[PDB]
Amino acid sequence: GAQVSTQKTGAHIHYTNINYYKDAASNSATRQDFAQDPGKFTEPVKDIMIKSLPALN
Amino acid sequence: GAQVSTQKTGAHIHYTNINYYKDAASNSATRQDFAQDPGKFTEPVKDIMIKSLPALN
Amino acid sequence: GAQVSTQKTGAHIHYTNINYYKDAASNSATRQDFAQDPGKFTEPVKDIMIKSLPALN
Amino acid sequence: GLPTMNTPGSCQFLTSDDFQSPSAMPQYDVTPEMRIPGEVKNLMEIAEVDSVVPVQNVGE
Amino acid sequence: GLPTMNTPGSCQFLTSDDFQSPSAMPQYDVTPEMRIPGEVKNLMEIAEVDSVVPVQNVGE
Amino acid sequence: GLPTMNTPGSCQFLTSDDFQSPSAMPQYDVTPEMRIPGEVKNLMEIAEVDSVVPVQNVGEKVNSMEAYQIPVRSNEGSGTQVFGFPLQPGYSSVFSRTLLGEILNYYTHWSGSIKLTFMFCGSAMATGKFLLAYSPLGAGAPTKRVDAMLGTHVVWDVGLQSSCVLCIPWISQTHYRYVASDECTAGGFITCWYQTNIVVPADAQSSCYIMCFVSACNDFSVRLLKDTPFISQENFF
Amino acid sequence: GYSDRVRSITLGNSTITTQECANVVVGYGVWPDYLKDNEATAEDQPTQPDVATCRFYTLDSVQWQKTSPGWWWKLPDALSNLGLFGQNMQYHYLGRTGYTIHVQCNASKFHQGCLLVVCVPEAEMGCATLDNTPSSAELLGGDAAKEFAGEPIASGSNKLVQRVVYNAGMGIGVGNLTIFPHQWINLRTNNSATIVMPYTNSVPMDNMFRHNNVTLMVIPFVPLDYCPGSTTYVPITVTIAPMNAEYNGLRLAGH
Amino acid sequence: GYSDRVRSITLGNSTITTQECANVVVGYGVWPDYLKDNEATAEDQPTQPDVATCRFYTLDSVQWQKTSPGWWWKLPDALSNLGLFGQNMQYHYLGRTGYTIHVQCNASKFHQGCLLVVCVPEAEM
Amino acid sequence: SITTPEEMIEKAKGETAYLPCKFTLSPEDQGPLDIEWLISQVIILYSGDKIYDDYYPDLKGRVHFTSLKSGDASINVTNLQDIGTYQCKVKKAPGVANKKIHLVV
Amino acid sequence: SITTPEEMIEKAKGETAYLPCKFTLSPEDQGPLDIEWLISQVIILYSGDKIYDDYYPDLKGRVHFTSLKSGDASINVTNLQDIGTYQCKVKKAPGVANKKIHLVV
Amino acid sequence: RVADTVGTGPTNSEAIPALTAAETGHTSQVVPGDTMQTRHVKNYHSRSESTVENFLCRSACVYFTEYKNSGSKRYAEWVVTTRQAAQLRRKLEFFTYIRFDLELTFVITSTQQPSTTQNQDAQILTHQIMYVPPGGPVPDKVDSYVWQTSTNPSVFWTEGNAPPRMSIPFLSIGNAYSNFYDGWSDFSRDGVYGINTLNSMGTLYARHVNTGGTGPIKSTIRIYFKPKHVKAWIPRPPRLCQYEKAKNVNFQPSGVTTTRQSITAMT
Amino acid sequence: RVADTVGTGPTNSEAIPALTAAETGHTSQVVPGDTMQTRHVKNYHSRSESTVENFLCRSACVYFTEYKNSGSKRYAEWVVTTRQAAQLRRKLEFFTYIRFDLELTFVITSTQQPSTTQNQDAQILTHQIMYVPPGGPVPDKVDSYVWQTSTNPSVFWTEGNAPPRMSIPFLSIGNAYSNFYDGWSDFSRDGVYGINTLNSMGTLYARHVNTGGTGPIKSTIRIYFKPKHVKAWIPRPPRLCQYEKAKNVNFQPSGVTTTRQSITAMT
Amino acid sequence: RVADTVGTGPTNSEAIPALTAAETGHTSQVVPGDTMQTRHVKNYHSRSESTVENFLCRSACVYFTEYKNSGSKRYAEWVVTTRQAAQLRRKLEFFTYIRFDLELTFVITSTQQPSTTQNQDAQILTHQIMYVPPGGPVPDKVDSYVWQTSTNPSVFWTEGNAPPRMSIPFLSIGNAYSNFYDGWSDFSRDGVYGINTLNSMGTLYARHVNTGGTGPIKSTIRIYFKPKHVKAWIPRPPRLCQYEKAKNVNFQPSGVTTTRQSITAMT
Repeated sequence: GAQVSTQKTGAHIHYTNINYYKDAASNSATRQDFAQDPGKFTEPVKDIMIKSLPALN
Repeated sequence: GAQVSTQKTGAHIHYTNINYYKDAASNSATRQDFAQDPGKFTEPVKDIMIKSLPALN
Repeated sequence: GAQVSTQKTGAHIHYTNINYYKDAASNSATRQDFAQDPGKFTEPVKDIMIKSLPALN
Repeated sequence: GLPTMNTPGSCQFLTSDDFQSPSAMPQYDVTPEMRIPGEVKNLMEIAEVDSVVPVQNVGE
Repeated sequence: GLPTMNTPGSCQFLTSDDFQSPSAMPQYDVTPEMRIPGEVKNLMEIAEVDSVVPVQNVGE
Repeated sequence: GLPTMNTPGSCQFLTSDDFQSPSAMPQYDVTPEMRIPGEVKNLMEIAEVDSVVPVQNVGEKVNSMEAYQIPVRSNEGSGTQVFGFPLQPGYSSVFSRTLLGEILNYYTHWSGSIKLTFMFCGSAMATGKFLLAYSPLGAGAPTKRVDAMLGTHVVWDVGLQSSCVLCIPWISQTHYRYVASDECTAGGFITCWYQTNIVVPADAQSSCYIMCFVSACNDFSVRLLKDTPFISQENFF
Repeated sequence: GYSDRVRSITLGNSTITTQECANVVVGYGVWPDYLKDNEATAEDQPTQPDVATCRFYTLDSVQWQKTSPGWWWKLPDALSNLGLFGQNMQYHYLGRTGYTIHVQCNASKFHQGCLLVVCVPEAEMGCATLDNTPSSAELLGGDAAKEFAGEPIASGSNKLVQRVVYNAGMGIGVGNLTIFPHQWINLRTNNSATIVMPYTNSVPMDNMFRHNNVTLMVIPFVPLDYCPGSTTYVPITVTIAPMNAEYNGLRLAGH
Repeated sequence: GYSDRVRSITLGNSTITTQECANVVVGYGVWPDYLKDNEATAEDQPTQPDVATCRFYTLDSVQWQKTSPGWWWKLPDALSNLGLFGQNMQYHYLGRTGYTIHVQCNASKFHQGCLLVVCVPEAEM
Repeated sequence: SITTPEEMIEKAKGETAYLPCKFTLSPEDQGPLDIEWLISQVIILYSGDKIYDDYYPDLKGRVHFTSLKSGDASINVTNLQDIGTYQCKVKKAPGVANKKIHLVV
Repeated sequence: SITTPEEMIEKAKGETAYLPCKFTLSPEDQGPLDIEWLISQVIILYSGDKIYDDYYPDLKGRVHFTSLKSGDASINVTNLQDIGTYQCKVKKAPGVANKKIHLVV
Repeated sequence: RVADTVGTGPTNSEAIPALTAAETGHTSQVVPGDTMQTRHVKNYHSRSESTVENFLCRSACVYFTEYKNSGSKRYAEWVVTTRQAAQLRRKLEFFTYIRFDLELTFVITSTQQPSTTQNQDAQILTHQIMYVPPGGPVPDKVDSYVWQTSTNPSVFWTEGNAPPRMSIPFLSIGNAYSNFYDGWSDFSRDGVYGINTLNSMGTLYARHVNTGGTGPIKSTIRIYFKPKHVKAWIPRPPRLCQYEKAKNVNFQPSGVTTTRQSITAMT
Repeated sequence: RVADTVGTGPTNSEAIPALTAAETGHTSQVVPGDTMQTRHVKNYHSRSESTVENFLCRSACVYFTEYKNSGSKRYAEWVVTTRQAAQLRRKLEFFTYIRFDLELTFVITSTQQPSTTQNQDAQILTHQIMYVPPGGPVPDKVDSYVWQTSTNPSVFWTEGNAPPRMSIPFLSIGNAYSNFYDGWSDFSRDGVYGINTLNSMGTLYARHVNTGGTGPIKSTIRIYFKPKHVKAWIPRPPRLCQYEKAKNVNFQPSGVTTTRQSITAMT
Repeated sequence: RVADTVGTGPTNSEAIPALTAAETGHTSQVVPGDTMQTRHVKNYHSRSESTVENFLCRSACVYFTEYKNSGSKRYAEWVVTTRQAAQLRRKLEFFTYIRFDLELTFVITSTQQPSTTQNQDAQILTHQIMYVPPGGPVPDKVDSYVWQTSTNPSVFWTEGNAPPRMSIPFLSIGNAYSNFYDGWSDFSRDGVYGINTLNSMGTLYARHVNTGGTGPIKSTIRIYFKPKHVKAWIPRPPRLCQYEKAKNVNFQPSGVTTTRQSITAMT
């Protein structure tokens, strides 16, 4: 029951991971999580402000 | 997810490689790369010079 | 990419071998080679000498 | 037993390695996660947010 | 890491074991073999060949 | 746990092993590669490129540009030897600091042909004929043009084309010769003679010079990497 | 009919013609081209004059005496003060450009000699005293010969660059230099030599004032020799033409 | 391009190169070849080295003074003492061989002269 | 790091001699800046953002920094007599560089 | 490496005795060439490309190299009286070979 | 695999392969058959060990420093740079630009220094190797807060274990490490000139985690660099003269080549 | 992977991207092309090492304590808390709430203390690290019944072995560790105020299983914390002033920023 | 598997299998049934342990040298050659030509040399084994630049670890190692004559990385050679007389065979 994922390589490869301990708190660090959403902190305004349009009409 | 490649043997065999670390900068040395092109340094002239034909006509 | 071969057992079983190093000069000793041909040293005469027939006619 | 040889670098400690390690307390039922407003997944999202710049950092 | 225990007999040297060991010089292009008359693959082939027997091994 | 026994050779350090090792800094975004003119993938491509050979390495001349020039002149005679050196691209001083020879000093076993390219840098009116000749190992170095005439030779003639190449063949009992000196694998002797005389018209120089280049043919191979004996060090810089 | 010797190179508004020439050496096999977007790193819109800068510039001629050891020109520094190539270099911060080096030295049939026209990337040179590095104006020359000296430069508390010709100032065999794109000027057959050099730097663009990527070295392997009665002053004139100039980061002039 | 003057002849293990040369004269129009069986008269199996003997031998240079009348070389006698061609000639009784004569004499543009390089069969003197 | 580490400055007696020790710091260098001047023994010291006369009898009140952490540590020795090798040792934990100046007259 | 390491050279008194120590070097041998001659104690030495008399009273000015690193280290002892075993020890770091010559009369 | 030779017989033609023009800069591509007669030999030889990767993949020590467990030099501080050594430096120089990953291996060796303290029963030594990235805080004493380790990559190795080996990914702001830099850091062209200006790879700190025992012990740490995944650009002639400094290419003028007896001598 | 730039030509329109209103609290999303001309550059750079997991996954020592094998301090007792150190504490504070698993690693180092007892031939030391969960029995002497180990998780490590490493799952009654707590434990609002009131993670005890030898030996144990599987909520400004205490956020007023020469100075 | 016997009954025929002619050089292929009556016995015996590979695959020490950590002999230099030992040398000689890969194993053993220095508390010894290929630079002192290791294959082994084992691929310019060479290196036929002229396999250097301690320690290194992937050609009679030298086949004349009482004696 081996999980195969791509290795972090340069720009312009696979590695095999098998979970030995059944606790699941012993799993290796989940580094490969490149997900972001700046809307929560940047641009938190209730009404959308198109950058091209004037801000305060 | 094991990669199987031929071993370096004599002239006139397989080995199994599994990438453990996910970083991909920890991979073993890529020795088996026998590719060459002498044109860049040897014979760098813009116009082809056929060896059999006279060089400076 | 594992190679499975019979183990040396008595008369009257399998073992698994995987080549780790890619050099191919690091492979375990090839002991299981039971091939022989005494003709090169024993019986090296150019013309066949049938044992039952007289040697020097 | 499986015949192995320990490569150089074994039995060492590295501050920047991700590996597995047996849990001291097995089968701990972690407290289920909830929704907290403003989860951060990348440091650069925080960098994008505005920050006042002390341009007049003169003297006192 | 994979949890292993070292069985007795580990970290020892045996004069009669066949195993693998990293090559000191990688990717050495060995000199290609040729045909040499009289390859021997088994010691018993040599035993089959005739050999004079010093039956009169008496004194001097 | 999986029961294992550690074979001999464990927990050791080898300078020539390829294996895996955890990265100190994980998930480092390397700087993307670009196109740089002239990528090299094999050392032998560099060996194939021409390199001037200091044939006149005599005395103090190794401390001047006179080391490369080989002197020729119009002398009242014929068969006079122009130069001569052993075929030891690794050990011979003539070849040692050339690009082919210095890269070879980083290895132990060599095999293949050599393209000795001789460029006549004399006047435009000078006409000289030369017997470039390579003698195979076995006998003493040729002392006269007639002795060298027998072995492999090219009668180079000077015209509109200047340079002529003497492609030294790979004659040897062993598939590979030692880069260092050895009686068993003596490479051979390479020499040049005057087929005729370098005749020149009046008001023109009679003392021309010849430059020699070295290169490896497309059948050149090296093996057994070793550290070079030319570099040296006392303490860290 | 056809003839290999004759060749005519036209660039910008100035072209050159060589009756006897050897085949052009195209760098490492890569003809210079503008920075592709797959590998760009400057977000500014680059200015590309393409005629104003890509033209044949003729530097100062130098005499080839029978005692002349050699000469070296830092290509970016050499053109720093000539025309718009110099002006735009002074203004813009980043600068990427290919080169079309062409060295002319014509002599009669009765002269003899041989030059090595080779362009060396990253010609880092060494000072006479081991501890300190050479100063600018000693290492660099503006439209100046920057001649090599055969004698080893005396080593004292100074910043004189080693001009030792048999080392080329880089502590390497001068004969082994051939690895770099090189064309020989053997007086007997070819009076001209042309090397088209691609932009060879580790970074997509670099400041030309900050660093000189390539340096044209002319090293006479065989000295000039002539019988009395022939012309005794045969010069070597170098015409370097930039190609595909691309400049970013417009700022106030200076350095 | 092409040029008639340049020519390169390779034989055995030794080749020659002439920048300026006139077209080769092929004897009487018959390129030399081995003895065909239609006209053989020796029943022994002939030895044919074909590399050991078929190679360019360079004889001794001679000075071309303004007073030099001429020179003559008996081709078989000339090579009698040079290499295997000489050794095999000394051993074997019968000998058949074609020839590839090549005479070199280079002079500057300001010299003048003219030689007649001619091979004469049966030069009974 | 220091510019022109080997230098020979000859100057006539009576006018101030300017001894430059300009230095450039690498990114790896993040340490307290210790600048010490030696003569052939300690003329001046710079530690903790302060300058020390160091009670040198031959050169007391005649030696001062011309400029500082900006990259200049030059000294204008005044009223020369002093002939010797002046060593300037700017100090950083990853690398410490020194410059030797021979002074004449 | 040395040719004929055991040798017995007998020569009459009055003429020079030629004692050969010709040696061949292996490819593995890349070391400073130290050639030392012993008698039964050091007659001559060759280190750093120079020859040493070694102040031997019995044989001073009568012993010299006939030839060198080329492979010859022979000695022509002149005006014999000297009877003993002459040992020539050419030295290389991987292997050092020695040759013993018995001299008579 | 290397190319093989092709058979050839006697030839007589206008075409000349030998006569060429080296002025063009094209090295003649002449095979042995062009100037002689040759047989068809199948060459099975392979240019496998001459590959750039195989050429520079050997582990090679760059610098060894020694730190005592008690005294003035409690910890060792070495700026990372391959220029300190000679063999590896010369190997890398062959290429003007080079792009390689690193596999640092540390060989640490202890030694009981001569002293007079009695009852010297030292416990097993423990060592720490810390890599400070450029611009990072650097330790001043053996026990400063920097040694605690916040984010810098450090390895703790008890003595008697297999030598520590941490791989390093390519670390350069540019697109390739520049072996040679003909440029100044300052636009003005006044200041340091050379490779040192553009190459900063951080600093390495080695210390004793525990004093170890009553008696003084001196620990020698040797650092080994093995380039891997190497790509090299623009080959250059090898350094003929001996290196004199680590931060610059300055050299002492040396003879092009070792001399011989005469121009016809065979030694 | 990071977003790339898009080409733009000269523009002249009523629409203004630069002019905005920062009063709204929306940071303008202005790309470089908006206020100039820019080329189309494909940026292959990746925000991979700026991830929260990669940011805080480095092992970092939090506390080192030293226990002798003979004398007053036979065993070492440290309450678990990441606030004792500075670098890791500051890293974690960036987020008001944080939920991470732990991978504790212990680096233990012994030292023969100076003494006068002769024939000091100590056998290999054996150490025990015991985690007492909050409310659990705590040892008073080095040999109490608590050390026997009933259910608490303890690790026995003989010296010279690879350092012990036990992973800890998230341990908090709430749904996330609170880095900052603006509250009192007491409803009355009288008593301790701060992070200490809500964060109790147990106590750690380290002792010598065997005395080891005749001579006194002092054992230094260093505890390393590496957050893994980290999820962070509500980012907060980094701690500007130096920490003064472990149980509270109390600080000494410090200059907003290091000063420079003038408002136009470039240093 | 070995061939078996075939049954035979009484026979009376002109054909004679026994009577033969040994002058021809053909060893008669006579089975037991030819000269008697025999039963059909299935022989299950296998000639498996008589294989050339099994015959020469045993690890066998070739040479042991001893280097001290302080004194005249700081490092040990041994030219590689299987002729130094007797058992392995004799095993290999059985075949005129042989082509085998090597698996060198080093058994290193230290020893506290008797001395008078007190407080001898030496730290664990570290050793380095370096293989200099022929023509390579060779170390002169224990601390020369050669020991740093540029490209030569060297192994660093701390004492107490499993013995170092590096495999060596076939290393010969010819197509097979020549056990016997009836030839001179010099065409003139004057000089060294024998196996030494054609067999050069480099030199092996062993040294102490660290001095180890105050007291002198002598380190014995034993080198073990085990041929693998062996192919042998032209079998030859085994060496009857005892070896006297390593570089030559010179021998002392010895009796064909140990004598017995009389030609009819049974002892």
